[PDB]
Amino acid sequence: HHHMPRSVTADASGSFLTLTFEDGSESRFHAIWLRDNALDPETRSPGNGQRLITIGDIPADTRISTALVDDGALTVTFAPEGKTVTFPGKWLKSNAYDTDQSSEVGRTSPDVETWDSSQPAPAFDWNEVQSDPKAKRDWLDAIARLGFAKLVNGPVREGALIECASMFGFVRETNYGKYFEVRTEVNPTNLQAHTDNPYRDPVPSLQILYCLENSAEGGDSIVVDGFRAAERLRDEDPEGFALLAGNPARFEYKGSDGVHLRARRPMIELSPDGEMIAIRFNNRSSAPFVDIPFEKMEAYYAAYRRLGEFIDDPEMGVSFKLEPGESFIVDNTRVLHARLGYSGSGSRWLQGCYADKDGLFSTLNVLNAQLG
Amino acid sequence: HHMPRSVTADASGSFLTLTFEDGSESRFHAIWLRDNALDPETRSPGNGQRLITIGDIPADTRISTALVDDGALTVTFAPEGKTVTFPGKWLKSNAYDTDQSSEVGRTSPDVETWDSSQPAPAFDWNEVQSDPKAKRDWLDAIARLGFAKLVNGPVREGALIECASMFGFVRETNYGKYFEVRTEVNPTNLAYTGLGLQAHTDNPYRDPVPSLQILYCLENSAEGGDSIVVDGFRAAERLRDEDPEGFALLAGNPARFEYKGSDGVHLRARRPMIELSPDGEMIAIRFNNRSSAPFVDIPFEKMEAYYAAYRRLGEFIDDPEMGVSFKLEPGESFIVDNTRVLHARLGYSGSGSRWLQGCYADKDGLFSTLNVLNAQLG
Ligand SMILES: C[N+](C)(C)CCP(=O)(O)O
Ligand SMILES: O=C(O)CCC(=O)C(=O)O
Ligand SMILES: [Fe+2]
Ligand SMILES: [Fe+2]
Repeated sequence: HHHMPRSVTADASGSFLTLTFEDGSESRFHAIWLRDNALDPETRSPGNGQRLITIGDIPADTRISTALVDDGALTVTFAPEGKTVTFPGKWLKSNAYDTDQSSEVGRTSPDVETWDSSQPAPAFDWNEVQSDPKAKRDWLDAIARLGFAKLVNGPVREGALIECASMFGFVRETNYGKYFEVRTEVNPTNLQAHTDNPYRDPVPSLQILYCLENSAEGGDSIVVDGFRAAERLRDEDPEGFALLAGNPARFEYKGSDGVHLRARRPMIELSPDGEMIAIRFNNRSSAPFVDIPFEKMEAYYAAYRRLGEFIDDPEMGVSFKLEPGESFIVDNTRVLHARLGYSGSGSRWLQGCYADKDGLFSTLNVLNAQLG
Repeated sequence: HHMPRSVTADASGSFLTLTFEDGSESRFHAIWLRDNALDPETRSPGNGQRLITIGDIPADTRISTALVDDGALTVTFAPEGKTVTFPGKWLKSNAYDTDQSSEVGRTSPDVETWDSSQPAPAFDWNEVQSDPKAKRDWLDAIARLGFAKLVNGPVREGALIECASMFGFVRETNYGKYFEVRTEVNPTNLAYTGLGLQAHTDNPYRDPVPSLQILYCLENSAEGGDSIVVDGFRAAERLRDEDPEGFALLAGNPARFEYKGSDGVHLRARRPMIELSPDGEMIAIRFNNRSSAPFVDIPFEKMEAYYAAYRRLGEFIDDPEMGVSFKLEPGESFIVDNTRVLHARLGYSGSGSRWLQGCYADKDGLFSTLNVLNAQLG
């Protein structure tokens, strides 16, 4: 009834129509938008959903000739083509644009929930996510909503992290390989939270860390929600937030290992309509900020410092241990990671790799369709 | 020019003003200079990585003294009592008090736009893999121009992967490590048909978008099947200059993209057709008629004007004077910066067969390979 069309009027111009639903709500649709979004077999390929026409193919003077609501659907005929198409009621309501578009600068998407140290680490079973699609769905949904999740009871096997990535997507291969070794000896001698690779564009969007061996005390993994840090800055200091979102920083890795990577991106990235979409924060690979005008540099640095203070706040960190066979994924466009200090001697062997979020969301979409 | 003549410090100690030998002035803040110190306690000698956090620098950091000497600036910071030296060349190269352009929709200084008046740049398969100069020049052409042909290559399946391996790494996707561009029954995508394709960037429904694409010819014996490339930055520039409001609509509102071409895949993205940096520099173009999804993020009162701007951009992209056209022969390929340069093909039919192979790679690898080659060759 929210989605059941009742009636329609076409404007005298034919430039738009106004659809009334059974609950009394109205939604206006332009002729050009309706024509471009026609769902019939000659606009959208039945076999693959690809649109068969370009914007150039649609006559510039396209108008609604006539329209009618009947049996839960809208019939519309366009001029000058003479093309008649029908739209289900549910589709029109779901794809409506005649609505109040939220414009709040720095807002998070409704699909994510921000967190601090009160958030327990989401934890899922390695075997369950492979054999139970509901478990797999919930695992990937946790990564989508919260930006991280643990996988426990996995195999103590080299390269197992690559198998984890392959459950939903594909590894971003780099000059270090499809995965890399993180070996640590801790002894008396003795042998900040960040996002990885802000000097890569596009940034690798997921990171996996997988434990094979751990005999050292302490050194718990920590995750910090970049969106929560940014939210706190926005609420306290909107001008400071605007500075970090409104000017690009520079990142560079120029090692002796034959990799020289640079990127020009802001530390807080917004969509053009103000939604917070990414965080880049890494002290080790920050490079000279050449793009910020002189008049803003002092205040930019003050805001940068303040963001760092929120990131350094121990009340923001979620900490956990990785036993052999355990791993975690972070959304590397949002959630920062680090570890706590070691409190005892021993050895550690982790493996690390990157994967991409587009594959994760596709797999999640496919699972939601299969389960719903 | 990069030789410092003299320096003054502000009363607060918050910045200094450096005057060079050509009369030019550049101001540098105390905090920015301290944060960019090049000494072994701020930057690693081994890899150049920064050894401090922003929190480690005292909040009241200020210039206690500054002097010019031997073509360099020596500065002491309070309260650390830390003295560092910056070469004049470094200060000039990394200056931010430069009156940076705020022209909305300007391109990066490192790119050069083009239309049909420039013939396609071409490089040789054997030369780029055997001569480091040729490799550098090839990769640098892709970096600057967003497009290059690689000719005289082998007529061998999977040769495009060897091409990718010359500079970087394959972005493997749902479509495969590489994909077969040929007519398929029950096609999952109109790329796999005999139909002509409007100029487009691949996978605007994928976030992150693949940043490079390789297209490699094995057979092209049918009538038609010509390749065309269009510089999306040139198209965007033309819209910017002709119609500022239209340009602003396409840069300032997200579009939607969606691919659901078979069971087992559902890719969606929410990104503008013209992506700008927050300071107005052009970053990326996303344009693909086949996978543009319903635009739900544009206010009702702006939708008609948005569509008019979209139409106009399409007219620039379809303009034959913007397209660089060629027909690939067996063993020839090209690479596009898939964030910038659009590609197209004319439909094909009749006697003959067409078989291209395609894959994605990433620019970060290309830039690293190029950067390393530039260090080694000069
Ligand atoms: C891999 N592919 C079928 C060539 C993609 C074409 P797009 O859907 O990106 O236009
Ligand atoms: O067939 C061609 O020349 C190009 C097809 C294409 O656009 C693609 O494979 O992405
Ligand atoms: Fe890391
Ligand atoms: Fe394509």
